[PDB]
Amino acid sequence: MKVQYSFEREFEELMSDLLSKYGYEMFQMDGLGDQLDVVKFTEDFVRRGIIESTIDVTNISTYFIEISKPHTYLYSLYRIWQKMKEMFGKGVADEFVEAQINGAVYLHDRHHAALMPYCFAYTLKPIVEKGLPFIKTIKSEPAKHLSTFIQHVIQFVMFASNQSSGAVGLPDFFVWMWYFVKKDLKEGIIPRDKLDWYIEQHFQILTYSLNQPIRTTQSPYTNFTYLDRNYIKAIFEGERYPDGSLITDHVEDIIALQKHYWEWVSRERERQMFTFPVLTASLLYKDGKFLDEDSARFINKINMKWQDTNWYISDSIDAVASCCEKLKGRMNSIGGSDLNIGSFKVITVNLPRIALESGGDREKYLQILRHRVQLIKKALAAVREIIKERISEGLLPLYENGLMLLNRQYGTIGVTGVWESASIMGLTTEDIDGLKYTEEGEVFVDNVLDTIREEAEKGYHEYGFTFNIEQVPAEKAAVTLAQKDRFLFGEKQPFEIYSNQWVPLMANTDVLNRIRYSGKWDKKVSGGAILHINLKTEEESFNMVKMIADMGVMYFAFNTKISVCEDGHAFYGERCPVCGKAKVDEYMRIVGYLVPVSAFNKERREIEYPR
Amino acid sequence: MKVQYSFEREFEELMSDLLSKYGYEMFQMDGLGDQLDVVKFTEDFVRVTNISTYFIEISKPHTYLYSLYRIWQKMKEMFGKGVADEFVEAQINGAVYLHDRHHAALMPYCFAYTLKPIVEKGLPFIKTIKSEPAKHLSTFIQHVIQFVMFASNQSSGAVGLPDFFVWMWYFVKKDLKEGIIPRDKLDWYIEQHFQILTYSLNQPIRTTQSPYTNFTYLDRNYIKAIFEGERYPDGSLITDHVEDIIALQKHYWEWVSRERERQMFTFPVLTASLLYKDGKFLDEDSARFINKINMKWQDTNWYISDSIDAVASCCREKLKGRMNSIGGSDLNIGSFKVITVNLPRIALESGGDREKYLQILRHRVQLIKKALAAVREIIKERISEGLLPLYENGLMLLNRQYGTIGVTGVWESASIMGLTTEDIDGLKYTEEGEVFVDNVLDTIREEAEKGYHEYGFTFNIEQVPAEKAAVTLAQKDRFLFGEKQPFEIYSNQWVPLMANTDVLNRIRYSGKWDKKVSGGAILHINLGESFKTEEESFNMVKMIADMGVMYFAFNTKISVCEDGHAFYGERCPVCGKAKVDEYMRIVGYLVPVSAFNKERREIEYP
Ligand SMILES: [Zn+2]
Ligand SMILES: [Zn+2]
Repeated sequence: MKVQYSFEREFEELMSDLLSKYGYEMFQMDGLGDQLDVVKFTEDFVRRGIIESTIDVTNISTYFIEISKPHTYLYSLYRIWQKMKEMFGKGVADEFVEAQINGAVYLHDRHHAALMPYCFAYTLKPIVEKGLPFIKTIKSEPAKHLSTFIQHVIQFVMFASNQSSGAVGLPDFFVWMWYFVKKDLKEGIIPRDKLDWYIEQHFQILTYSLNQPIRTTQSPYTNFTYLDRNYIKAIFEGERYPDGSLITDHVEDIIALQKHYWEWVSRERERQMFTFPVLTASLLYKDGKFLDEDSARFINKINMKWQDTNWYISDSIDAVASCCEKLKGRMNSIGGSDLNIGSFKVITVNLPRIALESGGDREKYLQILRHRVQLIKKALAAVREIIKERISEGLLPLYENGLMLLNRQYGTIGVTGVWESASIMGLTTEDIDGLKYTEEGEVFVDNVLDTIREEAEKGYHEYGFTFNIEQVPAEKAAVTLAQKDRFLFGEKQPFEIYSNQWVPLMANTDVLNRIRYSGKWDKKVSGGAILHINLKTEEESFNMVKMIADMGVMYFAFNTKISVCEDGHAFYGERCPVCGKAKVDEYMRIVGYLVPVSAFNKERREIEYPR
Repeated sequence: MKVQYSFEREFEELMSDLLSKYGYEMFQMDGLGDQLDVVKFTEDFVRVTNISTYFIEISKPHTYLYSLYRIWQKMKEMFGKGVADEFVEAQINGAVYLHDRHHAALMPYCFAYTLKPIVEKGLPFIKTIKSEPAKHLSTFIQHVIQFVMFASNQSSGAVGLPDFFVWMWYFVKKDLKEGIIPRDKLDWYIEQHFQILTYSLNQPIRTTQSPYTNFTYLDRNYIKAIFEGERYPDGSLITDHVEDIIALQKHYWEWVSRERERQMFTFPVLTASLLYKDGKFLDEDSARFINKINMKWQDTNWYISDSIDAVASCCREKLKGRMNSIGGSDLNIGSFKVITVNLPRIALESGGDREKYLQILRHRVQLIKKALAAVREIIKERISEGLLPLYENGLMLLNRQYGTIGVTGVWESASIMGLTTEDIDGLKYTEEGEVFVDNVLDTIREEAEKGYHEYGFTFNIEQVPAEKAAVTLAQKDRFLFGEKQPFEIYSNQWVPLMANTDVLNRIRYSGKWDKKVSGGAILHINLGESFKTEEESFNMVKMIADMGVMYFAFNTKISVCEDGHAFYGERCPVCGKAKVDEYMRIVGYLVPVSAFNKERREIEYP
């Protein structure tokens, strides 16, 4: 049966031509093949469970999310083409569509691309002050008590996760939670002899709610930040609680509450392992010292158990000063995005493609790169115009209620496969300290990133909004791009998956090289990357941390292999110390946050070896 | 651009034939026209609602199309191609109405749950984390909210919680014992949790509509009968705490009546279930209580029953127990799917010939039973595929779910047949009309009862609320029969809500016919004037119960201001601002009329 979708003739001509040029397998690999066939999709979907049971469970709620993704992707691609045609001409639009489809670029959350924005790290201030104004079918009063505050936070997170594609960050959670803890303590709502119990009960309610998905089999991606004293002071200078008291008058209370959570979390994993919220600590570090060494030592000590917190290092708080037109502030897809910073969309450049296209010619490579990045900037501009259209149509209330801020969102140019690009270029080698870039290779990466940065900087004056760069997690992109490239270039592309760190996670190389590379290149993407290392004592750990910080790494973590039994208890080894049963899975940091390897491998294998 | 959906050739041929027979406008009216064009749909939608609604609405035509196809396949497997084809034609042309059709081959309709499994096991249907059973009130409430939200995405209709207060009391008492509640703030603490729960159930996180939930005030008899032998987690006997549970239920009803002044809201829909026999309430205290509290907003529905036999020892093979789409469904009773017969269509097909009407009716209900059987088989397949964990974890029980034969437009049907009139006490059925309605209902009853031995499961009947069906079936019939179908909308009450007729006629008809559909109906009466005293209200209630009416309510017109306060008149006593809308019970639960009529005129005049 033939169902008609109504497109402009030129777009249909474009899609037909692209089909003739590239073949159905490209469209299939892009997600615009048999996936569009509702019957095939459904029939395949309803029997995934048997296969899962045979090889290794999803429920019906996943069906209703997934069925339409190909269709809303097709729509999004079309609308982006339209807007780009409007803004820059048909040539550019056609070029973009071709690049997206053939895999020269990777449009992130493409099924959402013309409908809602990517991500944001929120301040809860408007939640505390206004309640839930974005829910228009009932007027909700602002929270007066801790329980109602926790409720509102949970509800906000769930609401926001359906108005955006990516992370819901809450860097100032504990700032606002403290207020209600103290308020309820004062009014005798909380019996004093039950204070810590009351706090931990609310930690538990929130944390578990953020790991208990109602729809689909995955919770929304959330982040918590341990704000050091420097950050609390800089961010909340001048700000007051709803009782009129100064927030900066309560730095110690906030630090103490944050500390309580990090301790409670470390304890709780032995009862039940969980992913969210992803934990980052934001520390100001200058001239060989932490400016809040108490907090740094705390994070250092507490991390010894699970290494479940990511280290954010900065040398300045200028970018966040008095925060509560050129945009500054860190944007990172994994964690550590500064308060009131986000990205409305990421479009990634496939660097290995350029390697294959260039045939080892670095000058040609850089020309191609520049052009590609300019194209991406144009697409990001179109997307932004589309989001503004959606805001105007009353479809995105988070913008209307001052929670998501469009002028505080970057347009992001992503990169993936730096290593693989260099390798195809012939600019990598193995010496005594393991796998590494050749000198010429380091220079090449320098050039790639400096070029991208140059263009990103030009973008502000070109388009009116700020661009950033990120080495994206690319859980799916890293497979699909490599697949498209293999389909196009064959044996010349020998990699099954492209990398998302400057040197591959599982590379046989010296830690010092990794650290050095991140030290060189993290600043070029303004901290839009992560160094996480698979692996002494507390002071040895601290010395390592200081060392890594001195070397200029902006965001990093150490990885352990966290065993879990069938009952969910976290431990190390093959034997569970709580229940006595055997390890059956592990949690690890694979792209920057802690996940079960089994879920990761299910996902990877099912997008890498389909049908 | 053309996008191929891969159907069996016989189905493609069928659908092409039906398109040739009925026209693109019939398909348009059915939701299988331009709605399938993603681009058109998207650009239409995009010009209250937010983006989360888009992602729900976009796929509905497509998953309806799939569900129709899959049901066709199953019916063909079970009954042959002919029967399958017949059902598809009947669904597309409006002779029948498959409810929640976008979900119909994917997940079941509704259930009234016990929270016992939640109290004892936690959230076992959420399998990516292991959740300990709640030890305390805050976590119990959390778990209840989470369960409601999870369940609302595994089913199409109501999530009933008739025994909520039975289980909430345990945790109240427990936290009070262990020093978590400071005595002096006991009622504040209870009410905080009433607030968190209630508001959560009226604050949509996705769409502009909350899940449909129900609460039931269980009288002492139902509490005793349902929970005989059952224990709380401390080993104490539930029936040892009847008075504490009653007090907690009373506390909630009093709290909600008071809260509406601060902010109006719809959910949970409130029902009071009372045992009434030989002219008296067996728990008169509860009766007088509900009667008293209803005086302000009339926000509670009266469920009246003459026996607790159906619910006896329910905690602890023809299915018995009340099923109702609005409220009052008995604990651990549900329906996996409703398919409604368009009675007006039969009237129009019959030409006024009642025997022909009855032959057609019987045939069509038989077809409906076949379709229900096929849907049930599909649900079983979904359970086997691991897709519906509420069945796996014993919250939803397939052998406690009816297949439902719905009816709508009884009145309009009788009207077209020439069987209604008007005299001094208003619009009404003639004698022949009443006999006719008896015959219709009795035919459906006969077939429902045959169903059990025919298909291995139990069938029920409901006069469905038909919020959209009542419009669309009338539109399809209008399209097919023109001036012969004079009604804009079919009725969901034995005599239409806005018909000018004596109240005694309504009560009498409900008295005659509620029993024939085993309580699968509602009588709700727009109030001329408010009741002048409690005793009067109570006399009216008792009189309604004496006549055999099984589920009923009185409607007030509740004003709201722009800030959401509930009151009466034109000016807000709270903030002084002007009335901007009204809450009323239109199909049986309290909603804003603005949204209802928006929704209605939308489907009436696209
Ligand atoms: Zn264990
Ligand atoms: Zn008011």
